[PDB]
Amino acid sequence: SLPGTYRHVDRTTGQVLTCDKCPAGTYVSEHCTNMSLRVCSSCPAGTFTRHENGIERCHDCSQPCPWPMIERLPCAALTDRECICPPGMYQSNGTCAPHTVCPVGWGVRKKGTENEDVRCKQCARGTFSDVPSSVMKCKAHTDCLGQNLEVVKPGTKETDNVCGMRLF
Amino acid sequence: TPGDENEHAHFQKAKERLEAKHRERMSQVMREWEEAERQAKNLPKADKKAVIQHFQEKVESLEQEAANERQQLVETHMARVEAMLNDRRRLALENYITALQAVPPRPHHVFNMLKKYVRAEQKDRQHTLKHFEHVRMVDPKKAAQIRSQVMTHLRVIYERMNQSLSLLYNVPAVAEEIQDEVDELLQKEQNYSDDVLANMIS
Ligand SMILES: *[C@@H]1O[C@H](CO)[C@@H](O)[C@H](O)[C@H]1NC(C)=O
Ligand SMILES: *[C@@H]1O[C@H](CO)[C@@H](O)[C@H](O)[C@H]1NC(C)=O
Ligand SMILES: [Mg+2]
Repeated sequence: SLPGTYRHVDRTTGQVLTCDKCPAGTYVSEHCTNMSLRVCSSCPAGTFTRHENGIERCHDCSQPCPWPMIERLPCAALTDRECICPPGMYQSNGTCAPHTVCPVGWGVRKKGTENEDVRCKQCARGTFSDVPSSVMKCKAHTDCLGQNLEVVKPGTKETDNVCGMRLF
Repeated sequence: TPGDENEHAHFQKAKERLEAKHRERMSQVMREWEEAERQAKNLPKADKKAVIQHFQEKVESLEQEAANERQQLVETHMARVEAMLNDRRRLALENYITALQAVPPRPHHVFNMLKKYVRAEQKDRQHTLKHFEHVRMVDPKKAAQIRSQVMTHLRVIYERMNQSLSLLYNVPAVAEEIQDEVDELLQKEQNYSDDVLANMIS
């Protein structure tokens, strides 16, 4: 039972044996017997074992990455291949979906990842987004006074302050 | 709340780092174990057995290092969330008190601020409980050890709340104005606190 062991019933003698586990990257090619320790063999190409184990066959690797996913992790003796969505997309259902574009009047509020869509928010008062973008955040209105000009047209969610000079 | 989602995101990112680190260490040990059994394959049975014992000791050691490091991450996250909540509690309290020193007092307002300050104190308490619960799960002996400390903190939350109420009892017109909305707030609060002590003893 103890966690480095597994239980195995000798297929001829019927005896209940306590065998030692094999390392990850390996599987049991020969169970222990009355006289002998279990024998381990390396996972063949296209299979893997992630953990210490007492199993008779390595796990088949996942299918190769379906377009447009890319492989960050190859199939190897200790690892399943790992497929992820290319930049600017995220895992949706079983495929890749483009990141949500935050339109004019909106800016990124939570950045987009390979597992999670972009989250957008309405630019707050005093800021604006004049571009649809899945990465740009909201930008503060140009300070017109700060460069010795007047606000000739107040900014909105969608538009910057318009600076200018006026005569009277 | 953006602070909520953000703190959980930093905690999440820390966990992922930590697991990547553990996975690499484990992987290196498993490769070495396999190569060692390969080297020892023509030795006596007892010597092969010693190879296995050796590497199951390395593995056990790594696994406990990793468990330890995970608890450290949890502790760091809990502390941070506590700081966030302490802040919000202090803000609600100040707003309620300026609502209570406002002249003329508007009991609409006062009871609303009172509302949110009670909610803050509650969420503080909830966090305290959740921390203790986690400790109890992963480590009942430590939890048994720090219980006393938690109870005394809970008693602090009570006292602070009570004083906060007393302030309302200072300005009687407002108090009588909103007394039964206050009484129902304290109703469900009493229920919450009770729920918490229940979740505490087991
Ligand atoms: C087989 O197993 C028995 C116990 O079931 C043990 O005493 C014996 O030494 C083993 N080897 C033999 C019989 O060659
Ligand atoms: C709580 O504080 C108020 C103001 O001091 C007081 O009326 C009341 O006796 C106190 N109760 C307890 C249990 O501290
Ligand atoms: Mg935009």
